[PDB]
Amino acid sequence: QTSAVQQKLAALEKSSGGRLGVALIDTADNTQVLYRGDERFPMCSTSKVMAAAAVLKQSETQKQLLNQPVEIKPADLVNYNPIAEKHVNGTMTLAELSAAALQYSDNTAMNKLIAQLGGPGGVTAFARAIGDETFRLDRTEPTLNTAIPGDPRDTTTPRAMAQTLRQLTLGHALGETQRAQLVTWLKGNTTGAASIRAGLPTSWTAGDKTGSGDYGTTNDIAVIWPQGRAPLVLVTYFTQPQQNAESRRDVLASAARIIAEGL
Ligand SMILES: *[B]([O])([O])[C]([N]C(=O)[C]C1=[C][C]=[C]S1)C1=[C]C(C([O])=O)=[C][C]=[C]1
Repeated sequence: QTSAVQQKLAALEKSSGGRLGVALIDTADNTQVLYRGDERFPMCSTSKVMAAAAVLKQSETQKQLLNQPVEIKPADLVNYNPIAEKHVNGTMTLAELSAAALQYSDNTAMNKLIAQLGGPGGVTAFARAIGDETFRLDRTEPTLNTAIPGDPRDTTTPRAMAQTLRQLTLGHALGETQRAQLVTWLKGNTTGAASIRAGLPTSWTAGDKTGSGDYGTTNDIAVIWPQGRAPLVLVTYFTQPQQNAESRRDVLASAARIIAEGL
């Protein structure tokens, strides 16, 4: 069946020129709304949530891990690293790297998280350990953003990512202290006001992680506390046919608005 909300999302997608993927979980009733929910999309920086969460999981059995210093060298800098470049020839802790990755989308910080986990496959391993059979991280920053149509590397589906985000932020995939820390980090994101949150009423609060990459790939994943009801988890992925396409955060905002209006 095709719902009114799915038809609206199809209409948005048609006018956008690209390919849109949406997954909502409403924790008021556990119901879901999906649009291309089982199609793969390049994650780009939304994968930084899984890496940060994997390090939080490791910290459950090492109380001092988040205070562990990591050397930042000139050669570690990649294409976008507004926090890490301030610490070259010094150190950042794994907490500082997690915060920088999540709240500023620092790509050097992400690479240090991936290294702590033993490479991209360590992030995938953590996904599998919390019941996500779909997620795959194959590369580091910045090549995980190539976003080539048809390429499975560094992809997931909207359905899988919404489920996982729910388990991480509202469920019990992490210990309570770690879940709270993840939520605190997401709520302090600096990059999200033009994406999902732009389509929500102002009164609502949210935490989110954006992503962007080649093929005009424009993504956001969010945990949302609407006015007067139980939290939502919402994933919005968008990708375009030309490698040099421009970002379309407005499409994510529009998808979020359709979802909000359909509640
Ligand atoms: B993250 O990987 O999406 C990250 N993207 C990039 O580094 C962009 C590209 C690299 C190579 C080809 S494209 C990133 C995300 C954000 C954000 O979420 O706002 C900001 C900066 C970098």
